[PDB]
Parts: sequence; C-alpha cells; structure tokens
Amino acid sequence: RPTFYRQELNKTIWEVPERYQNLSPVGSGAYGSVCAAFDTKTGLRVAVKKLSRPFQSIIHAKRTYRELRLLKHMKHENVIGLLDVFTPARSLEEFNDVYLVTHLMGADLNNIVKSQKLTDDHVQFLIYQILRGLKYIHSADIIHRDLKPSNLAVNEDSELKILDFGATRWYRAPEIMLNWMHYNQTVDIWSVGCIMAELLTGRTLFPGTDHIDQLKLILRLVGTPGAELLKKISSESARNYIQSLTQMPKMNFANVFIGANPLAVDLLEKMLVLDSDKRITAAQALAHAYFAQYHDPDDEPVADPYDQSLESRDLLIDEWKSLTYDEVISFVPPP
Ligand SMILES: CC(C)(C)c1cc(NC(=O)Nc2nccs2)n(-c2ccc(CC(=O)O)cc2)n1
Ligand SMILES: CCCCCCCCO[C@@H]1O[C@H](CO)[C@@H](O)[C@H](O)[C@H]1O
Ligand SMILES: CCCCCCCCO[C@@H]1O[C@H](CO)[C@@H](O)[C@H](O)[C@H]1O
Repeated sequence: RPTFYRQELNKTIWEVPERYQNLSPVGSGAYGSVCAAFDTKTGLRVAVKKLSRPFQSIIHAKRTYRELRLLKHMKHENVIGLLDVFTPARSLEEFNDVYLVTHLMGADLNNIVKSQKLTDDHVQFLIYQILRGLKYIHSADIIHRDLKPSNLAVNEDSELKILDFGATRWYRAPEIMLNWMHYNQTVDIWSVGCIMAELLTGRTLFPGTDHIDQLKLILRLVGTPGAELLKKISSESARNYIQSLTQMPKMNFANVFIGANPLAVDLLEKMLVLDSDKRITAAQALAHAYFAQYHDPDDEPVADPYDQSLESRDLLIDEWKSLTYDEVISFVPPP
C-alpha cells in the first residue's frame, strides 16, 4: 500500500498517494470532480478524478462501475486509458471513495479555433486520430454519445485522445435529440462531422440557441428528410411538423467550406447525413482519400470485445460496490 496524504479540494477531502502532487481543480459536476496533477513516479501530467459519493445511489454505483470497467478496457493510443485507480480504504467494509487517474495531455480542442481556423493539414491529422480512436471504441460495441471538442484531449504536438469527463447540444446527432426507440454507433460519426467542420471553418457548424433551433439549423444545411428517411418516421403528425421547419431549399453545402480541400468536403458530406443508416463508418472514413498521408490499414487496431451486459443491469448498491472493489484491487498499471 502506498503512503497517502489528505488535503481539501473542491469542498471535500482528497486522500491520494504521495506520488501525486500539485493537485489543482479543473472541473466539477454532480458525479465528481477532476484535478490536474503531476505524477512524480512517472513524470507525467495527469488528471485525477474523485467520484462524488460513488455508492450513494444505484445510479451513482452503476456509473462508477461502468467508468472503471470501461477505462480498464481501453488500450489504444487515441483513447484515454487508466494509468491508476485507488482507494484509501483497506477493506470492502470501509470502501467509500474511488479515484481514477489518466493522462492529462494539456489542452482540449475547445480552445484552438477561437482566434482562427486550422489548416487542412492539421485537420487531417486531428480527425484521423479521432476516427482511429473511434474505430477502436466502436469495435468494442461502445457508443461514445457525447463527442465534442471538450472531450478531445490534445498535447502540444496535437496528439489526441478521446475521453469523456462525465454549447452542450451543438455536436449531438439529431436522433439522440428526438428520443429514437434505439440508436447506434453512427451517432458518433455525426459528432465527428460537426467537429471537423468547426476545425476547418473556425466556427460552430450548428450553433442552436435551443432544441428546436438546433434541429432547424441542421435541416437547413442537409435538407428536409427525403422519401427513404420519411418512411422511417412512424408518426404522420411528426412528419407534418417537420415539413414546417424549412421555408427555403437547402443551401450549397460547399458554401460553408470556402477554399477547403475537396476531399474534406466530400468526407463531411458523407458524415453529415441525416439518415444514420447512410453515414460513413469510422473504418470506412479511415480509408477515405482525405487521410492518404496517415492511413495504415495495419496500424488501426480494434478492441477486445467488452462485456456490456452491465449497462442494462438492475442491481443492489452493495453488489455494484463489491464489483467495483474487485476491479480496484485487481488493477495492474500499463507497462
Ligand atoms: C472510453 C470513453 C472515451 C468512452 C470514456 C472515457 C470515460 N471516462 C473518462 O474519460 N474519465 C476521465 N477521468 C479523468 C480524465 S478522463 N468514459 C466514461 C465512462 C463511463 C462514465 C459513467 C457514466 O456512464 O455516466 C463516464 C465516463 N468513457
Ligand atoms: C430533425 C428531424 C429529422 C431527424 C431524422 C434523424 C434520422 C436518424 O437516422 C435514423 O437513426 C435511427 C437510430 O439509429 C435508425 O433506427 C433509423 O433507421 C435512421 O434512419
Ligand atoms: C424537427 C422537430 C420535429 C421532430 C418530429 C420527428 C420526431 C420523430 O419521433 C421519433 O420517431 C422515431 C421513428 O418513428 C421513434 O422511434 C421515436 O421514438 C420518436 O421520438
């Protein structure tokens, strides 16, 4: 067992191994809080997440277990991975707090586009990495669901990792916003399209003021649902309502992307398709000519399959807690 020390951070006492130094809050929410830190044992800048009352409720306990399991599973250059997980507890009976440690990287994509747009060459490298990470995540039968610039961590050399800390709706696929009976991994490709567009233009693609505005903006770029897609919407009244959200024909798509690489625009047109069944997949996108400088079919690895049964489980807090404890004590750090 490492030696721990205690300090007050974000209104609670954080108790962490002495290797972790210079803890500085960077974000907080209902589910927990995150500090930037320096890991003196590895010389790495790290993020340390303390879960907020991880076993207070069934939902908190389930989310705690899910996050630990997922992070333990992810072993890919472009996906955030677990560097460490710890608890100050010495037994299950005293187990009450969980801390997760990941690479910090140093910045996110929420920053770089404020003053000016990125070069096409830069966008190639950034989106290539997002898609490479996403191919991996999707291959594990995991849907991200909240891809956005603040969930994309980048270092000074623009090496990128996808994370989920756990403006808000600007990158969301329309079907998530419209409570589709089911949706699938194609929602993340929509998000990549929105992100890529923004890097190229320096501006948010669909900056909706609210839910309906968001949908109207989307419909104005990509067009009202066509005949094939309309068949996939059950409600007559819903289809009638849709037909009111547009008053003019759709625009020339390319007008948003003046002077852009034609291959970039072609890829964007293939990502930003209203009908999710028709969107390009991560694997297909990696093979698109836009990424010729980076694509290597032998260096775009896939994930071991993931036991996702626990996402639909209805369990007692103490079961989620015991399952989580097992995962904490069995953790082995990466080489
Ligand atoms: C693997 C990928 C990107 C999908 C991913 C990464 C993370 N987590 C993560 O990045 N944590 C970090 N800590 C510190 C720095 S980055 N989650 C995630 C999984 C589960 C839940 C719980 C819920 O579902 O609410 C929350 C987040 N998913
Ligand atoms: C804004 C009003 C129109 C929104 C239409 C979004 C259609 C999204 O695409 C739909 O995704 C569903 C979930 O994966 C699939 O079941 C459907 O087959 C697919 O057409
Ligand atoms: C643009 C705002 C108006 C949106 C109207 C379309 C709402 C689509 O409604 C959706 O249709 C799906 C397919 O039938 C169902 O599976 C979803 O449960 C339903 O929410």
